[PDB]
Amino acid sequence: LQCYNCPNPTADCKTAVNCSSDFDACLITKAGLQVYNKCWKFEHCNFNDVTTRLRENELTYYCCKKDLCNFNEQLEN
Ligand SMILES: *[C@@H]1O[C@H](CO)[C@@H](O[C@@H]2O[C@H](CO)[C@@H](O)[C@H](O)[C@H]2NC(C)=O)[C@H](O)[C@H]1NC(C)=O
Repeated sequence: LQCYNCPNPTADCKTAVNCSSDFDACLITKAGLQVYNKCWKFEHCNFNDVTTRLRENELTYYCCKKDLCNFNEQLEN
């Protein structure tokens, strides 16, 4: 399950990379103008398992089951 992972929440990250094991759902969150592109599990794909791990509250999140599915262009702005 490959997934994108940048060192900062920017809206122009085009670097793909394997997210090791422990990941079955790419995650593309967009809390306003910050785009969080990190790998995530499907069991934790809810409106709380992602707002608690990141320690945040206002934000979005779309899980994907395809290698490199988070490329800034799935749920729209
Ligand atoms: C992530 O690791 C995989 C190893 O599985 C690299 O190779 C991919 O292997 C799968 C099948 O297991 C193929 O379907 C992919 O097309 C392969 N990817 C490539 C680029 O050949 C994969 O390349 C690795 N990704 C990165 C960014 O390193």
